[PDB]
Amino acid sequence: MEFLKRSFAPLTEKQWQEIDNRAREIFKTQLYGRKFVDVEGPYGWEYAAHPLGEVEVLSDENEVVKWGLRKSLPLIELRATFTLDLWELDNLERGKPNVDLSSLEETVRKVAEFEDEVIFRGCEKSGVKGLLSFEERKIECGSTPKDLLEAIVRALSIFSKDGIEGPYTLVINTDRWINFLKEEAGRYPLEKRVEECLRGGKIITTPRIEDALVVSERGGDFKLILGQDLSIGYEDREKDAVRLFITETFTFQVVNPEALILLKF
Amino acid sequence: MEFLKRSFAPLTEKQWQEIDNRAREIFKTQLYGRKFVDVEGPYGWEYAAHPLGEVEVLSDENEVVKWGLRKSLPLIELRATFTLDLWELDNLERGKPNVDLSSLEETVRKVAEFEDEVIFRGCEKSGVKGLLSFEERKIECGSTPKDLLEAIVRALSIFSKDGIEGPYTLVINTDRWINFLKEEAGRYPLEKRVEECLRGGKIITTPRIEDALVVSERGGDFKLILGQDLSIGYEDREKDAVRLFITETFTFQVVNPEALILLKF
Amino acid sequence: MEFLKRSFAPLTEKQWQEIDNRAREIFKTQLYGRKFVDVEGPYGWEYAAHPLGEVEVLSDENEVVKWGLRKSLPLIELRATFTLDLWELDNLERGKPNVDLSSLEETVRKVAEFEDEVIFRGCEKSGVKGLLSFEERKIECGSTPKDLLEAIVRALSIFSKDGIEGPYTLVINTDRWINFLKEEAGRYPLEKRVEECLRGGKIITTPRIEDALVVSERGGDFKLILGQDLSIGYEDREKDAVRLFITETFTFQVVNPEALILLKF
Ligand SMILES: Cc1cc2nc3c(=O)[nH]c(=O)nc-3n(C[C@H](O)[C@H](O)[C@H](O)CO)c2cc1C
Ligand SMILES: Cc1cc2nc3c(=O)[nH]c(=O)nc-3n(C[C@H](O)[C@H](O)[C@H](O)CO)c2cc1C
Ligand SMILES: Cc1cc2nc3c(=O)[nH]c(=O)nc-3n(C[C@H](O)[C@H](O)[C@H](O)CO)c2cc1C
Repeated sequence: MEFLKRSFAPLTEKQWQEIDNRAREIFKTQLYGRKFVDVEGPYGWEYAAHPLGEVEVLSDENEVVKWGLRKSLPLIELRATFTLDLWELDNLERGKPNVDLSSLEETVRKVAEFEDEVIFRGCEKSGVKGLLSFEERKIECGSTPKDLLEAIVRALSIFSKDGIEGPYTLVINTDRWINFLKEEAGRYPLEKRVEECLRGGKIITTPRIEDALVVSERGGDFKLILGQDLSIGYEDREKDAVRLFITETFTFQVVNPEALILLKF
Repeated sequence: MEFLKRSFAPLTEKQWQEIDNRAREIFKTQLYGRKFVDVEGPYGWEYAAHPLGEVEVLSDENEVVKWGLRKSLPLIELRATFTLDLWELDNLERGKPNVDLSSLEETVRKVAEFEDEVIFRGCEKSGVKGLLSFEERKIECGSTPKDLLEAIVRALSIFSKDGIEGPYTLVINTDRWINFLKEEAGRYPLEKRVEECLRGGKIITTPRIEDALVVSERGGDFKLILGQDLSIGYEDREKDAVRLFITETFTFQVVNPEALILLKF
Repeated sequence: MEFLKRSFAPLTEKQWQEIDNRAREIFKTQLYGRKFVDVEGPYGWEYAAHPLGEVEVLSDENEVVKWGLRKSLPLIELRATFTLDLWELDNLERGKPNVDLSSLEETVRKVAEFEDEVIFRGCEKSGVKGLLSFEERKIECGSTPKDLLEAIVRALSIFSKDGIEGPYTLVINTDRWINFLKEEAGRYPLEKRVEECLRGGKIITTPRIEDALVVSERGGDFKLILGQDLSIGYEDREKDAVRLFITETFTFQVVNPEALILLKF
């Protein structure tokens, strides 16, 4: 970790620990994609491309020696910067419990949006295809609370006709869930009725999408490949403040498209 | 504990024990604030002030030597007195099971109101700010039983956007709770429906406030600092009665304002 | 001592030692107050206030619960800065014995005046009262060498009438002492004659005051309270020079006013 020049910054260990503890808390709750996909362990700060497993033929027809080239996926690297104030940071040694750290939090939120955008909608220049692009896995639904229960029962049959098993999960918007909750009138609780038709599943509410989808959790269908995880480092100094940055390197892919169903309201 | 001149009073050990056992029972139920805040252990009868961690600059612009003063919070001390009757107290040795002790109980109640007043509404002359003064954490609500369930679901999203976690608690008035209970008609029980949306929380009913609020219980956001806990002592004697008093020393503060939400009906 | 960022400055250990050795010498001779008062050991960089031991009552007359606030003294913190030159400092490694360090010495003198000012004349905004403010302990004197000897004998009787004992000390100006020395003509030496009437005492000559005073040295009447002692640290760098500072935190008080007498010429 020597490429992050952390020992040339005028701070103490307590101040570094205070800065490190606050970002982990927000990253733990605002990264929504990492709750139902797989992660492949880090490879290092020198990894560059990931193989696909094919050949493209570039020679002509009547030649004696024939040749081609192999194919892969490139990785993405990012960086974002911010500033902090030294006299304000210096009261932690006199014994203040609460210190102002708002710019750090704002930058963390804007970084956390960037990865979910790629996981859900893909990147054109890199050659990545997202979860909402497979438009041969669609099912119509309605707005009454019983249409949802009918649609879940219909979807499990399509899952079983292909040989797919395992625990199942539902991912849905938030305003639609609130409307469903308000529609019912003092009946049996709706969350238990929903979890009975998934044979003991879960529910996840998010602001990233606009409709609902259903997935299976046996393992090995969506992969996120990491080279280096999220890290903080030091840049320079300007007369009363310091400048720091955040960085990461990754890519993503989908293997079996048969473990996914989309609902259209 | 020698500053309470308890060995110069004309009483026996049984009589002291009878007096001590009755006040603990009422203090255990009538102190409502101590159910969801933290307590920092006692420091002694000589503690005077608590540091804040800043400096205020009082010198001029072009001087060579510059100076200022440090800042802190002072503690509060209280005292309250009452009288008791000797011939009536003397039947405990002949073997009476029930003795009249009404003035003690009345004084205990009036002392217990005083601390909750400060915790919920602050003290101007000492420099304390209470829980109901942070008016940038407000949410509108309604009067039907489903508006409450909608508002809880809305509040948990605001909690998650800041990185705050942990078990959650609801604090509400008593007449409003009774009205909510009477509105429903033989449906599924309402207490279980409420505790399902808090993901397994609790409910606290009190007469000290007028509306509702929601808090988180991970630990370390509201602090009560004690020098000496509640104690009883002896003053003098007037020809058929004795005079006694109750005393304490404390202060209070709020650290993280992001773990609190107020509801407006 | 990590709050003084001393390991981020471009200097070597020999240069730090040369800088540290020169300030101690001047502080040892120019701090006049520390020769006859007591010192209470350091408490740390987080100490903020010192207790007095009283209560101020703020409630009304007919209330049932009465209350007040405790009282203390705040501490004073100071800081002063200066600059030094790198090429000039670099000849110490080639082997030069004498290096130019004049600004350091000038700043040290101006800092040393500041504390004696407070010890002898007090600070209004902080609530400190100095040694020259107790104007009920006065005695008239004259200008001949025998008036001084009469006044000392008169003062020891006032000391004995109150029960005060111990070795005694005289603190006097410098021009007046020179005039007294010039007045006499070849008699027995004057210093021995003065030290015989103090029963074996001492004499201290200073430029801080304008007349004389007499004190007793048994112990425990004037106190100087320290949080952090005098220290040197590093700030920044500007293209051929470096910037450093000096800091301290303290307060002062007088306990027994009966061990002090002032002489008026
Ligand atoms: C009493 C006092 C304390 C100060 N403490 C700090 C400090 O802890 N950290 C800081 O960066 N600046 C501090 N400063 C400001 C700093 O001294 C100033 O910006 C530069 O030294 C100006 O050359 C302080 C200033 C004063 C007057
Ligand atoms: C039979 C009798 C028993 C008494 N017992 C008590 C007693 O136990 N405690 C008490 O304070 N006064 C008691 N008194 C009242 C007490 O004697 C009276 O107030 C004073 O002694 C009058 O000088 C008693 C009086 C009588 C007549
Ligand atoms: C022969 C020579 C020796 C020097 N030695 C030093 C030195 O020991 N320390 C220093 O700060 N500058 C020194 N300087 C000046 C320094 O080289 C110059 O200010 C910067 O390098 C200009 O870019 C020296 C310059 C010369 C010509």
